[PDB]
Amino acid sequence: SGFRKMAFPSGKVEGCMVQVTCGTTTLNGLWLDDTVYCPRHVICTAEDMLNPNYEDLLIRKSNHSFLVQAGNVQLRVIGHSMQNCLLRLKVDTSNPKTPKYKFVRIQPGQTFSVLACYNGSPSGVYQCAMRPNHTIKGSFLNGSCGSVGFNIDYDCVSFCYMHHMELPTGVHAGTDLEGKFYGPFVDRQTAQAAGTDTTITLNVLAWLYAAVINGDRWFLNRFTTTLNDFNLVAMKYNYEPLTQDHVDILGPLSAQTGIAVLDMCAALKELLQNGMNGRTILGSTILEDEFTPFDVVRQCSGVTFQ
Amino acid sequence: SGFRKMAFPSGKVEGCMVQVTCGTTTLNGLWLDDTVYCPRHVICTAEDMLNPNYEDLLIRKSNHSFLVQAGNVQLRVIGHSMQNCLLRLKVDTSNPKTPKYKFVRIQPGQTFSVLACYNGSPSGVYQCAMRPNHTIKGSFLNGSCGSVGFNIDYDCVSFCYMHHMELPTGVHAGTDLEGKFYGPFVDRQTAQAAGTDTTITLNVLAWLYAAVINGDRWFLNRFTTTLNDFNLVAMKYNYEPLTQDHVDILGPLSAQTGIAVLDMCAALKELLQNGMNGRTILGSTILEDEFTPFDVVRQCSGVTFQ
Amino acid sequence: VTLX
Amino acid sequence: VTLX
Repeated sequence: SGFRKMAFPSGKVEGCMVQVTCGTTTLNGLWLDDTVYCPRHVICTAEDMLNPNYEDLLIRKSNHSFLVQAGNVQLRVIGHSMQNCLLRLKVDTSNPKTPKYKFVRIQPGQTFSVLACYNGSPSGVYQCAMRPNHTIKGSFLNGSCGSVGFNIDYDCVSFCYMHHMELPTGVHAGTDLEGKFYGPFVDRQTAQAAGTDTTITLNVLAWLYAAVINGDRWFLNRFTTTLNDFNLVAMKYNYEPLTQDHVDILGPLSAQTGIAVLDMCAALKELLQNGMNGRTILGSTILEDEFTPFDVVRQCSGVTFQ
Repeated sequence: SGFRKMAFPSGKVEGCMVQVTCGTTTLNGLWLDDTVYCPRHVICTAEDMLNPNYEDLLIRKSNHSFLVQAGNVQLRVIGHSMQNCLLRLKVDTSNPKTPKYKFVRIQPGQTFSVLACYNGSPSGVYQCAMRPNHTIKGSFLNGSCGSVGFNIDYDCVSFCYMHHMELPTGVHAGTDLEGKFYGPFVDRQTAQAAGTDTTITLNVLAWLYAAVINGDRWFLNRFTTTLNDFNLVAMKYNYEPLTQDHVDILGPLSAQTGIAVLDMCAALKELLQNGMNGRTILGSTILEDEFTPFDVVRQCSGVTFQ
Repeated sequence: VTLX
Repeated sequence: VTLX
């Protein structure tokens, strides 16, 4: 029993972390096989972050303009290319610690684990969700960019996130591992701001199933709702609309507890209208939206405390 | 000028079409390199479509239980495996007509081209959209299953759809090219029904841009709307909610016409409240939802009739 | 259903 | 913006 934000074990990612320096800028890269991956803004005059032209800035660099440091060993850079908002540095040594891995582009509402590093040395691991507005609520100081997010399926590390920047609200933005930003954001020092966010309804419902699986039923009710009438309420409380596909996804959790998904939505609807006051659900004073159904299945017993 | 449902040219797909027979069942397969892909229900006693067990049914078959016919040539099947709801038949000849291709899983609202075949010979090509409820509005007679949908990027054929069945409403269901159904549907003869559908709002808006690019402005107005107030109207008319990401996507069409996306949404909102009566938009008496933004860019001039 |  |  218990339910905690739980991160994947970070071992296989840690063995891939290196330091990349260009000029006076130092940040982290991700050494897989013979390639290190990092934010292209490693090349940038921190004065022309204002309006960088990267193609133009990159052509001015050779191979030996970059230093890759893996522990106390220097890696020789023997090629380089820009892929969207990342650099692909070809080093002379394949990484012996290279896990089986996929690059994956994660979808809003999904979670991943973040291995925060500084100077190519890992300092901490935490969990977070891709918000609907394409930001993460991370914890990042300067020199953290190139820090990565990941999930682990079996022994296979699916990388989904590499860190580029912080926004005026103190939330975070970056790219997939092909260098494609999450959200409408760019790797220039300009006025950009997180869009309005919504609560992830799929996740809230899943976490309400988690509560029941662990043995709490206090928030349930003798009521059901149509999909559509749930959504008039969702909209008013700034929750994402529920879809039939979201209903489908909650299939197993609902089979495991015996609460029909629209029964749970009815209970959600009431939580939003009457509050919780005084009471908690899995410890929480509030309704939690950063656990997917997959995360609930992963961590709870496949047997309900009935 | 003009705007037509326009399908991709079907040549490269046609050269991959074959006939697969098991027992008394004949349908179409897709021969790429040394593999033919078809609906696994090719193996089925049309009496135990009612409750098939495919693993159990497949183990009872050898390699030579299947005949693959390519034109007037027989292909020898030298291996076979079930991948979800498809069969992968290994033949002794690689297809010389094999285009460069990807297998792709398409997302609701997207369109693709359908090459309808019977007995491994192609009979017709049309366009359609993956509906929100995971059905297509196709035109299919018996012996059409294994017929494929596809898009073409350059000279690369991205296959997205292989046809399995028809529903009580006369709409269609199938799988990606890894055999994963679109929608909650199964390849058994049982009671299943298309879920409630919604109109694809992204597509409607895009097609309203197409109208302006071709030279029609009649439906525009001096009004704007918030994202959120558009959606209270969308919901009431059973349109999909508009997202900020959908706003982003309409970026270029809106740049090209000079109409801000929320300006267009305002004009949409009014079309839904006042009707059109008497007037048409690109020929159409009604609001069309089966052209994406990509399809509009593809087919219109990159110069507006101003 | 109608398997085509 | 703050590039970290």
